[PDB]
Amino acid sequence: MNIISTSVFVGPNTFARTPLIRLTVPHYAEKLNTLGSEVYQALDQVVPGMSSDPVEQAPGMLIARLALKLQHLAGMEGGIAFTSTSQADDEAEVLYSYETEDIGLEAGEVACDMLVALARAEADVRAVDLSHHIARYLRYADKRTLGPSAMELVKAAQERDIPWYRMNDASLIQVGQGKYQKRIEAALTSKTSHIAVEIAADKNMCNQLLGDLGLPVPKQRVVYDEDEAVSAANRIGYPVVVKPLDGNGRGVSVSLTDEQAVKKAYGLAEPEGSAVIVESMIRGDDHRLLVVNGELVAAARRVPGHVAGDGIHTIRELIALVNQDPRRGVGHENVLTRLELDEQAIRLLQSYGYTADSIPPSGEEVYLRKTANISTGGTAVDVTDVIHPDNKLMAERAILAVGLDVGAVDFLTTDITKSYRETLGAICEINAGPGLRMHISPSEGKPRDVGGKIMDMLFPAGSQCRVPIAALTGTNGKTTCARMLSHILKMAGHVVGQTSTDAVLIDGNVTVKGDMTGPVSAKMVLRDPSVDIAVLETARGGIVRSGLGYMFCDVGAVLNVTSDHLGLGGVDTLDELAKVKRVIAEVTRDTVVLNADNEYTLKMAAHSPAKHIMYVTRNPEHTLVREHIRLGKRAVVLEQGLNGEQIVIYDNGMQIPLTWTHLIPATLEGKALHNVENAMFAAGMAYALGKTLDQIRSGLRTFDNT
Amino acid sequence: MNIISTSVFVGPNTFARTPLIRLTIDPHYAEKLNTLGSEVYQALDQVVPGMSSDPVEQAPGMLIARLALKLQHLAGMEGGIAFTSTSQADDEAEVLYSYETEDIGLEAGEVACDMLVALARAEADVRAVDLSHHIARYLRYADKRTLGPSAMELVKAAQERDIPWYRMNDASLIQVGQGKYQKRIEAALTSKTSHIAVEIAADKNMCNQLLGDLGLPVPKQRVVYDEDEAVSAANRIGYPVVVDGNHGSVSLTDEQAVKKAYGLAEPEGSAVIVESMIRGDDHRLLVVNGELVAAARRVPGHVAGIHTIRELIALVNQDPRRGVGHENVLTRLELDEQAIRLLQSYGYTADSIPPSGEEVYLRKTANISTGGTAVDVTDVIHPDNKLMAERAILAVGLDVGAVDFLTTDITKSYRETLGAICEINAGPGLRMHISPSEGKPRDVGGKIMDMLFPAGSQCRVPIAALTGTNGKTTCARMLSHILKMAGHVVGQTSTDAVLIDGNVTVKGDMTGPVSAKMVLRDPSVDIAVLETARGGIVRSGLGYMFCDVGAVLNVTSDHLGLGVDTLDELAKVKRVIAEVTRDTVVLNADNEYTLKMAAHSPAKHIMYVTRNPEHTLVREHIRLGKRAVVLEQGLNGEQIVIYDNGMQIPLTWTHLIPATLEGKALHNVENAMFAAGMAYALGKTLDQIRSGLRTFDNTFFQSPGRMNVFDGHGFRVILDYGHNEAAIGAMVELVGRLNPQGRRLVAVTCPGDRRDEDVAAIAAKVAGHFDSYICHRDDDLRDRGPDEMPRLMKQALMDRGVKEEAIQIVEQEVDALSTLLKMANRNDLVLFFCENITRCWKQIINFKPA
Repeated sequence: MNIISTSVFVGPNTFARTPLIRLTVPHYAEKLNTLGSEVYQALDQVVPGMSSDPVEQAPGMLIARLALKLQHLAGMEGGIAFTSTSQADDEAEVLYSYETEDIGLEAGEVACDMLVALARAEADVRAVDLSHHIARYLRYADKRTLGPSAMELVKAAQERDIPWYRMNDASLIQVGQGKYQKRIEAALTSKTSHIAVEIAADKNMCNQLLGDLGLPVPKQRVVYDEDEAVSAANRIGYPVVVKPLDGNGRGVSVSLTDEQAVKKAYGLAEPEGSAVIVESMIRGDDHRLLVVNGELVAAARRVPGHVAGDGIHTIRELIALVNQDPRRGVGHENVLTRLELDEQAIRLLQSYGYTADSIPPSGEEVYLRKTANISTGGTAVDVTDVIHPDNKLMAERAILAVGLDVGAVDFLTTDITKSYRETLGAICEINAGPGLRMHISPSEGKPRDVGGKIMDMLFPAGSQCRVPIAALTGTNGKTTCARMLSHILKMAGHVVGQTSTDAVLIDGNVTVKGDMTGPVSAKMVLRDPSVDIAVLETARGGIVRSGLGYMFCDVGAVLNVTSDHLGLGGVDTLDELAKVKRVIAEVTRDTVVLNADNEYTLKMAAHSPAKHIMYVTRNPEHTLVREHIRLGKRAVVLEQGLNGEQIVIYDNGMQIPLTWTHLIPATLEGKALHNVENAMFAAGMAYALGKTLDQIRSGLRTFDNT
Repeated sequence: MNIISTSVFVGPNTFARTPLIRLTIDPHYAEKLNTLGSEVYQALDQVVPGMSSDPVEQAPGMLIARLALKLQHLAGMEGGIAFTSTSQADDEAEVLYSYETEDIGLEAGEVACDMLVALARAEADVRAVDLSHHIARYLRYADKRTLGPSAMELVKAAQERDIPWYRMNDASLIQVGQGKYQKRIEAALTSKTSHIAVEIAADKNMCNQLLGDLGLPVPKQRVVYDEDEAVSAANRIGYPVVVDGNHGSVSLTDEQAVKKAYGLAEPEGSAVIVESMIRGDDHRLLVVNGELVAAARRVPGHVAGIHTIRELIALVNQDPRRGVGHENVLTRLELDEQAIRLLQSYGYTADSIPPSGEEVYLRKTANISTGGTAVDVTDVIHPDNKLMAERAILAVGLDVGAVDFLTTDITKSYRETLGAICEINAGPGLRMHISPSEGKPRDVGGKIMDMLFPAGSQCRVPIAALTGTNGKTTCARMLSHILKMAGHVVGQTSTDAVLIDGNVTVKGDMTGPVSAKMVLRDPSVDIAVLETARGGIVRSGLGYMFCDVGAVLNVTSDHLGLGVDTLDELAKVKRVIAEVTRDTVVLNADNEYTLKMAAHSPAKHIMYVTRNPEHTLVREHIRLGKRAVVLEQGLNGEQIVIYDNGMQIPLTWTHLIPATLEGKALHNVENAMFAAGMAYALGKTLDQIRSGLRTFDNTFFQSPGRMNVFDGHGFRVILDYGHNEAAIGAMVELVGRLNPQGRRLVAVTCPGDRRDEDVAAIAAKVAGHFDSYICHRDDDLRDRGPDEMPRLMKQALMDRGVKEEAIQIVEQEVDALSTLLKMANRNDLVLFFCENITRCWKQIINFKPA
């Protein structure tokens, strides 16, 4: 199972983005014949997801499915696996879904390596070292997949059908298209101010700002000119904390309840750094309060790794019980780490008057860690529903004060259920771009759709202008139809992005020259911050090599089928091209516009999922068109009559006469059937796109193809 | 001069401008100047030349004030006050002068004193003396404390547009509006500027890619990882190429020169790239609002066919653009080796430029001081380049930013003249577009402030209202309540508290303007009420420059003085509010001293408030159409009636206002009338005023946020500030209403130290209301003995019928509280007064009972 050649479909070519692999094997027949039952059973151990089909053993399906499952293992959305017979005997092309190119490609190569290796098994009956391939693949994928704050935002975007694109890799994503584009970088949005981020970083400034708004901020903290610290301790109120200002030899004296403890603490703190500082002791658990749109959307308590007593089991036993938790480990699927009886745990138990062999009573929580982390063993606990309203308001107020779109309050308290007014809780810091990891799928309690909240902030349903309208013309070598349409739209007041297959244009200007294949040309336009609407002429070769550069179009048209022109290969007559161009019809959502005077084009109507089928014909009595018209369906018809030789639009069973053919300068008083078609399609599309007849008439009149 | 005691005013007292300096070699107290006379100011006539305007201005108070003022002028301050006033000491006067910032104004004072001392040293040392040494010290200080140029320009724009601003930090981060409307600037960045756009601008490689894909003229470039490949990328780019925050390898057509570059160009470490090189001048294209507002060419130091080079360099250095650098900003260059190498490249000799119209670069980077200059090109830039810049900035997503762009000729389109974008500047310098050396200046500061606060909705400020009375905070609370019902978020001070909306956020001794700051910069507030205190007015003045609406309710009652201490003096102290009220000033017309304030206020409207009397002056004002609030009798007893434009507007019957108990009712009528008056002045509707007054809660049924009542431990604990006797009374009433039926009413009193014998008043409020009493006035503050104060309290209580048996003395605040908390049982009520509120709250919360 070697690889000869690959291509990647960025967009639809069939239905959805997918790589193609041309593979060769030759113990080819032996490979299949010798599988028996033993191979699927071997794969059932390493990749159990494919246990569902041990029957279609054709190697094409095995490879496609294995590559697909590798991606699923790495967290890909359930996709599709296919096989197709190649040009040579005992040769195959395989296709499977992908998310990221590098990963899809690797999954293919690894699926091959995994299968090739079995050929060296000889007279075996067991899987040998298959997990090594798996590990390698995941190590690679995990460095390339999107980080969880961003992944959850994207998932929300997918649920809400907001398009998104990675830019600058990492966690930075463009969301929305054209002039409506917003950006997200993990938990920050493009709305978030630079100043608010600076402030969140500057803990001292942050404390001052929040303190002045009456927020529970442990600002405090100053022994001015190393004056008597005791006086401060007495003014603050015991218990107190005496620490050096400079957090480098930073021994810290805590829980001081006597002047003598303070005097000692001062002398100890004195030599470290430029200053010594004194603040009240604040204890409790570490909470994160997440605010997204001047509204708290989630809150969670960070709990250091611990055990809870029952009066039955020793701490050793309780830890053993905790580590039965399958979520604990350092494997790919392990979110939490194991709870370990290390030195810190022992120091803490001594501090509590316990040992490893002690048995805590029912309901006592014993922290085995000095601070919460996930990597040290620890948990996130949802407390969103039980936040005292004062604390909710506090959080909202604090984030507002800083000026973040999205941020979280690092808030310490003994009980979040009680107001901060009554419990000396405190804001420790403000987190700009906070992790969403602990609020979505927290360790205990219900999750919160925080990703949703952010995307809803960016693109509220009101004027949810997530996208410019995309149209595509299935041309037959002429950019004229596309130019007529973009021209109408420009005159109509749109900034239109369009592709010409050898160029990308914005408004009237050309920005990009080169082989403007589907993928690149669409992206050039869709990401352009000035664009209202896109016209996107697509190269036949683009569809063949990489597929469409976009996932679907609102309006799309097929004008013709063939000519004596550059081939793509395969049939290159009325066939092949029909299927190449059909793909546009297949992804048109609102209105698909078909040349009804062309049999191969007309048939495409059977496959399009478009809400409306508009027929274009030069025959006022085309049988089929008149029927569709009678029923209220759309058509563009060239007609003679008492109003002259005119193009009339039909919709809802009514004639909507548009203009004279002699008033369109691309014709020579209508003896230019190719431009008549171009105009009828451009007009059809413009109508579907909701332009007025005056705008369409004006556009076609004011059209100058030079 | 030995300076004894000073304070600085930030707001109104005597014009809101000045620090106040009380100063005094004792043997030369009068004699220094009497000996010297005025013709010694001859030095000062040169260093601080405005002083030359009066050769006989010998009063030393005026001399010091003027010198301190001029020192700030030298440091860049505009004009202001230089004023002298007679001191408390014989033959002494206090020194007052305008200031820009506190630290600098204070130094100007001290430095002025030292400079005048140096007018004579030893037997005599009057002329040709180092007064500039003191000047240098002063300016160096100022130069490190004042604003940077990005901020100075933006502030000036704010001044022109009457947009208030505040420093948020010690650098260039400035708040540029008031609460609710407030925006921020950090030099040339705004609070609007997105964090991601800044990150992208910084990421020069992403920036290049991002702009390139939009068809913008960027160079083709490739990244060198460390020095990998020695020479590589240039072979995919072309021979004309070049190779991390660097501020200190060109024309690498030689592959060996690129090998060097890969392994050489790391003064800032491994952040090295290979890019297509273009040549031309450095232009900065400044975009503010998706619109280019300014553009300028940075000009390398250069030679402009008559003179030799020696002559030309001299001609340039002798150009009266500058005396010295820094002080006059500008500098010019001397010839150096690099300059010579440059002139060689044009075919010139070390000493000669025979042609006219052939300019020679002498410098490479157009450095500020060791380089060259900047010229306006805003009016000549080809439209395509203008559009390019606007598109580039928008593409990155900065609201405000600049394009670092090269071209041979800025007047021709980039399409034809193959220039290119080098860098996108987030937080670009503004100064090179302002007062450029050649060409018109551009008001870019304006453009930014206009962007933030367009005139169409130029909500620069919340409305500021101020009451100057001591009426138990009630008037202010009534007004804030009206406004809240009307839909405002109100910010108000209570002198020992700050409230936002209905809630106490800050409780503590508020140092006058500090409370104003807390409110004015509060992000939620739409209108401010700001109750003030006589203490603030005398100590640091008001917290703000003017108010829209303001009121004086009374002058004096049964309390201690401050500074005449009758009706006079206080009138001058409070009048200052009237003096700065712009729209409507509300005066109690039943008090002569408040009434007279009408003569000083610049307010557009004067509203008069009276009780029942058909007052003669007010009735005239009514018929003449001025505003008034008059309590009147009527069919149902008594009513409040508003007058405006001669129209009678009955507002409400007083028995409908719930805050009417005992005689408090009479005081609350005054409170209500003023609150209604102010609400009217502020443009509230009558429905809103009536609704507010008839819904106002003066009983604290619902705690106003931090009213510090703690219901845990199985008993109620009320904590308040032991100072304001009215506040004390209020808590007693509250206790009276709660009337806990389980156990006992236990109270503990700690009136402040510097309070004469006011302790009597407190005893009057609490005596007979509690089952047991503790006193703890030792709060550690003044010398009133360790127990003088509790002894007075104990007696004052016994004098009102408290059994001596029921009085415990616990000197210390901490023990007094512990005592009570131990003493307490389930369903007791404990009322504790204190100085240290924070500490007491902590003690309460941590108490463990048995």
